[PDB]
Amino acid sequence: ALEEAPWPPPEGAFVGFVLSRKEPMWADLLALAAARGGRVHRAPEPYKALRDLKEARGLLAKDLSVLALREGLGLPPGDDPMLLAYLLDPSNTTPEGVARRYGGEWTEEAGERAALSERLFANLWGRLEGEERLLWLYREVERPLSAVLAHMEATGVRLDVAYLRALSLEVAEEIARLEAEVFRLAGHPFNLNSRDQLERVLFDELGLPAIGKTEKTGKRSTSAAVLEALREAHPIVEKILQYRELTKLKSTYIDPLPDLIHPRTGRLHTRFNQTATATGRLSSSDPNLQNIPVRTPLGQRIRRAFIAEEGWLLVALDYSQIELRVLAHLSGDENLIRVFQEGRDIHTETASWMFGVPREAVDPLMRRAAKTINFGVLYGMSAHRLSQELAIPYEEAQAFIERYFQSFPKVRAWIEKTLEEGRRRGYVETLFGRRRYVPDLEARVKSVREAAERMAFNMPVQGTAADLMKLAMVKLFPRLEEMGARMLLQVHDELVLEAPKERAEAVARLAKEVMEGVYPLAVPLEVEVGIGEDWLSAKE
DNA sequence: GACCACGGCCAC
DNA sequence: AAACGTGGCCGTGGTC
Ligand SMILES: Nc1nc2c(ncn2[C@H]2C[C@H](O)[C@@H](COP(=O)(O)NP(=O)(O)OP(=O)(O)O)O2)c(=O)[nH]1
Ligand SMILES: [Mg+2]
Ligand SMILES: [Mg+2]
Ligand SMILES: [Mn+2]
Ligand SMILES: [Mn+2]
Repeated sequence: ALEEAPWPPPEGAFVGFVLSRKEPMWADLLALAAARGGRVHRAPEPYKALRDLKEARGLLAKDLSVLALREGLGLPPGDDPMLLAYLLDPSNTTPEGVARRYGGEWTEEAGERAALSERLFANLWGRLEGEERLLWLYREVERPLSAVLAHMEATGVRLDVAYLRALSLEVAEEIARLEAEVFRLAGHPFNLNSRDQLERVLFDELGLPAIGKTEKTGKRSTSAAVLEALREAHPIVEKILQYRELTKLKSTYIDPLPDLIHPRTGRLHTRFNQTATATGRLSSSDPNLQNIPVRTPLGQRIRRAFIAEEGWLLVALDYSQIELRVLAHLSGDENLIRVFQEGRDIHTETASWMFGVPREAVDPLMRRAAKTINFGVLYGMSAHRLSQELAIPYEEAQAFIERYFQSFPKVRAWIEKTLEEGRRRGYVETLFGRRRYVPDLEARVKSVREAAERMAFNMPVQGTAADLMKLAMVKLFPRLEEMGARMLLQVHDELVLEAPKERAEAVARLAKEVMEGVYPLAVPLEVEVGIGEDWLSAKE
């Protein structure tokens, strides 16, 4: 089809490339090609050939930009059909699916990938004609954001390896104590990591009551929520829960992360996936640095391992009560607007009530648990579940849900308005017009339809918060480059920056103002900021 | 070795 | 587990 032409391609050509593995910071570049003008250009040696491109345009452009940055090359990502497709329909998450849907096949050959990129861009650009709000999201948020994310991925974050190595040995001994006690109490050994074997021990051998079932297979559940209901029914349960806490943290964070330090940077590199969620959030993988522990004492020790370069400090910025502020703007509830114009904190107020203590007496943990309650109730938690979570009667949980919504009466009205337009249109949208298609709003099975409803009216709130965070990153990044600071991590409504010590205070003030003023709403956005040598100390 | 489904659980 | 939502990683179990 396309005519074979010699490398290098003309400027503006679409790129195709093949990696030895999905992670750009770790991949060998196996092949590189470009397409334009009815021609395909295949690079004889892909690494040297990278130097000839001025921009990465095509499928997965950010990934190639990250690998280019790793090699010390300034190759910014530009147009990417994945971003066009993701804005049309966020279920467009993979190149295999986007190709099949919009006019090609995702193969394992760079030249074909280049040609595909060119063809898909033409077609998806056609599909977005007249979709001015989606085009605004593309031009003003997603396309420039991909350059920011590429820099973040290639920079990475420093980890106190030696500290985590020592911690692993300590936690191993504590796990053995717990495992040995569980085996003694069971009367025999078994694989405590096997929920099938544990199910048999707890409910058949020890005759404990089984209060819940698993979704797909209908086994008697051994989840923490079920075990919590049995803490006093048998001493083994407590040991199991402690075993699970420690093995989760050791197997997921303590042991794996030190092995992922990159040999050239000496740092840890995540991937920020831009077309991965139904709501417009980013995701993080390989490793996921958006679920680093924070709750328990051991979790906090793990978070302390994330440190600044010597002579630098971390700056952590996190939006206050962000989805409740977004809800206030979307719904227009005067009571909820007044809450934020008055400086009130709904998480602290729920915590004080939950634990029966003055606001002053609430600590960050109790507040973070009240946060779960406030959003749980908002997005549809049942009184049955709430009464279990809070250890109160069904009747008192029922009453809490009623007063919650009676306090902000326009919220329920906004919920039902959102679902009505989602039924008529087939999608719901954020403040900026990002869409999520929810066909099951018309489902004839109530449980399916009602699950769809909770997904559907969550998306405008969570997605607007994501749009705002993304726009803030796009605005903030060039200001940080000017000041010699780095953007390292995003955790949905939070940024972790790295700044020279002498500039950390100025960077913190600037980043806070950029984030708070990203897009004025009917309520102020407030950002909490901290500075410290480690991630835990920077969020205090 | 790989793949996947599942339960389970960490964070936002 | 349960009528909160959004993700990704773990080990197990089954399979190729
Ligand atoms: N549905 C749901 N959404 C959640 C949950 N946890 C977080 N989110 C969503 C809604 C949250 O607004 C958003 C960011 O989460 P945080 O920064 O941890 N909490 P926030 O910003 O509310 O309070 P502050 O920062 O003052 O402590 O993620 C949850 O349990 N459920
Ligand atoms: Mg210890
Ligand atoms: Mg799953
Ligand atoms: Mn927040
Ligand atoms: Mn946060």
